[PDB]
Amino acid sequence: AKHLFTSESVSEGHPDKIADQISDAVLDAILEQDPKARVACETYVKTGMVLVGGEITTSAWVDIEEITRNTVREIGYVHSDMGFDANSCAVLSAIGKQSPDRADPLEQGAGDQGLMFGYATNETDVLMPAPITYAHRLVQRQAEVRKNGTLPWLRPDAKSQVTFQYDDGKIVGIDAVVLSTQHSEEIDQKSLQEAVMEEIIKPILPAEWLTSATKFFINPTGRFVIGGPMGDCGLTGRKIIVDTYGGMARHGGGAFSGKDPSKVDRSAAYAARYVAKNIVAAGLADRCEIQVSYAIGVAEPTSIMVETFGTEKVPSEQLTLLVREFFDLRPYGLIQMLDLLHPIYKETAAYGHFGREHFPWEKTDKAQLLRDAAGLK
Amino acid sequence: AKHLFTSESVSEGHPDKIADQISDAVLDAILEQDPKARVACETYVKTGMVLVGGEITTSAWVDIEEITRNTVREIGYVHSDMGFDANSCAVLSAIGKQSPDRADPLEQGAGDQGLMFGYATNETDVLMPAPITYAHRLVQRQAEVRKNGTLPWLRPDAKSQVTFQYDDGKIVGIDAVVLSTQHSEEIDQKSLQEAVMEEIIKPILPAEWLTSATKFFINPTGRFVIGGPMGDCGLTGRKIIVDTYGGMARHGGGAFSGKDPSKVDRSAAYAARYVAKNIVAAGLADRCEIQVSYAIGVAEPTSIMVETFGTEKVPSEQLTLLVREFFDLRPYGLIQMLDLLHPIYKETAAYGHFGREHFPWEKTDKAQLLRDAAGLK
Ligand SMILES: Nc1ncnc2c1ncn2[C@@H]1O[C@H](COP(=O)(O)OP(=O)(O)O)[C@@H](O)[C@H]1O
Ligand SMILES: Nc1ncnc2c1ncn2[C@@H]1O[C@H](COP(=O)(O)OP(=O)(O)O)[C@@H](O)[C@H]1O
Ligand SMILES: [K+]
Ligand SMILES: [K+]
Ligand SMILES: [K+]
Ligand SMILES: [Mg+2]
Ligand SMILES: [Mg+2]
Ligand SMILES: [Mg+2]
Ligand SMILES: [Mg+2]
Repeated sequence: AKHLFTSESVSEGHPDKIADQISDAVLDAILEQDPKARVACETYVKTGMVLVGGEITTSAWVDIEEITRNTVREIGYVHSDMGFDANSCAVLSAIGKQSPDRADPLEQGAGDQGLMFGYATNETDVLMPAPITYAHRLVQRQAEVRKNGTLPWLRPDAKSQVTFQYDDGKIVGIDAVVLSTQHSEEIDQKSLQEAVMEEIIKPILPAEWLTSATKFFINPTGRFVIGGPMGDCGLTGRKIIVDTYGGMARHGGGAFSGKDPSKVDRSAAYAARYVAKNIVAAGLADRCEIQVSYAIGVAEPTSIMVETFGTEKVPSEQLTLLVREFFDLRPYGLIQMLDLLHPIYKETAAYGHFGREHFPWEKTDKAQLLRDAAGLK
Repeated sequence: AKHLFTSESVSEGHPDKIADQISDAVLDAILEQDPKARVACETYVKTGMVLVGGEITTSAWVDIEEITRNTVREIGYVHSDMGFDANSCAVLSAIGKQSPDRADPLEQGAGDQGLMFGYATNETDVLMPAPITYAHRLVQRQAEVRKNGTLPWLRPDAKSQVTFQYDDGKIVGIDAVVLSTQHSEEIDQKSLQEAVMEEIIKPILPAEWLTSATKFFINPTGRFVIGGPMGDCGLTGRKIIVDTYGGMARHGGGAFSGKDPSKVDRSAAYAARYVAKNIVAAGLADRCEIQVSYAIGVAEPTSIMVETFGTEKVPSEQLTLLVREFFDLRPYGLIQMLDLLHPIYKETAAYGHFGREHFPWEKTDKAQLLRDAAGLK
């Protein structure tokens, strides 16, 4: 049935994502010195200031003010005219530090309750949904041409959104595409939209998908000149959907950034992506969404649910059998299954946690073994 | 097919929700003096402090420090031993104020891009999903018996989670229920769990749903004595799922609290709940989820999608016909359709935005007219 679906993405330097990137940059910094560190680092940004606020239990010593300024500088906010300068903004920390003091470590219970969901679909190369994939790819391309000299009047803040017409389950094409970019006072609006259309949109959206009818809204109100934290406000854990799957699949509440791996909110979600992506790569289903939940102090998950939406190649009884076998979903088990105690997290914080094959949760190593046990074919 | 699903909720006084309630309390206060005010008030709480941070364009004058302290006092954090005192904590504001300066007001375009989803299901009295409904009802009952003298050793912070076994689409019963409550040093753990079980859980969970097998985890690690902001950290827009539908249905990124009605993130989502709830009350479907999206500076929605999951009583072509007719979904139209410019928002910020019939988006006034035009029956 023809039906349209939308997903947005934002760039590095959109204020919410700045806050994510700072949080995960502090996480990485601590993890580099102490991979067993427990962190929950929440960050807030507003026109003058970055507040980095936290509970951290670690041996490590790390410089919050330095880490912050460097993250704001790579994003590019380095002069008042943009909205925000990494070298003169205020950095404020309010992190509580604690230093450290079951027979099988794997049987350690979950710290905090909750629900996590994970998804895969055979509709892109990366086994991710088409909308959120291209949506991210628009903003990423913007950052690229910004940062490579090509289109250097572009400034950091940018939002993208793409709407896709599907008829059933086939992506038929792109109905509308919207893109808004901060830019210097230097460039005119009409020349801006020539360049966005040539350099950003045309190299990313598949041409077969683009029609005579495709409604493109480039800088629709726009003269987007100041942006980033200037006059807006970013907090970690607000681009929760963008981070995930653009609203194709579901979500339990939870944020990833600034949480070390002991946090099921993060690591359970990462593991869920991995179990689903492996299922689809083995051809056990076309589209798979999984809910796993935990209760505080219990180590086995309180629930698993697989929704293969009528797209199975083996009945869900057998499917849920293999899920709960090939994958250790005890909190410390999934930390092991995916080898998470490593500074790999700042890269996660812009452009989507999933869909980028070089992440431990994006590997399809278990594809065949799943294929086998699920009645080989 | 038997399959389990989970949803969590938290109380007023869980730190994220404190921050929500403060944001919406400032919204209400401004709206009482100036209903056309534009606000985006983001709040952060950590052990000593509340940072209320914002952009506000209004004539009104309102006292942030007073509003804050009063909200923290009704929640109950009024002494250091709890974790946090409303009368001695630090309140810090960083709100930018601006005072004010198409032929049809209704045709005014959307301010910001985005996607919103809304849901209804005939599975509860309130046309909301069973899990998130009971989950909320657990925490609400906790707050009630806390606040009515009955169980007065209870302190503010509490989390609940209920997992439901469904066989297909029938809620069969409650597999597990978990509940964790802050409490005074005064009460013992075992007597605590007698009382939680008698007074909170037993009057809320339907007994027919409770089995010999129902795994109840009351205070599982627990001696939860300090809580609220003490040693944790709350930010508005983190209980995004709880707010909604406990992960039964989808979400675009977006937070509600501290956003005045011009924000589609909020009002479009509210309107979507209303269009779906009306569809289901008219018996046009059993379960209905709707995605509506907007692009900045356009007034008609860029997409509408209805997923009636094989539960229609009329084909989705006709359904999407009636949706886009009976409901004005232009930003100013939905503000009108639901009469939103009123201080009604602090009540929204704990216990769920939906499912509570006395909200303008919970009315089923359009039920019959939808029934009619969708081929009367
Ligand atoms: N001292 C600490 N060190 C590291 N992480 C912590 C510490 N205190 C809090 N956290 C954890 O980090 C997580 C981030 O908070 P959050 O997910 O917001 O809780 P909730 O999901 O209930 O809102 C918490 O679940 C909490 O267990
Ligand atoms: N001065 C202002 N007055 C009121 N609301 C504002 C003002 N500045 C920002 N806001 C609005 O409040 C909304 C809340 O921010 P947010 O939803 O986080 O943007 P995004 O969805 O891109 O993250 C913004 O979409 C923005 O349009
Ligand atoms: K969020
Ligand atoms: K965090
Ligand atoms: K807000
Ligand atoms: Mg935001
Ligand atoms: Mg969480
Ligand atoms: Mg939180
Ligand atoms: Mg938004």
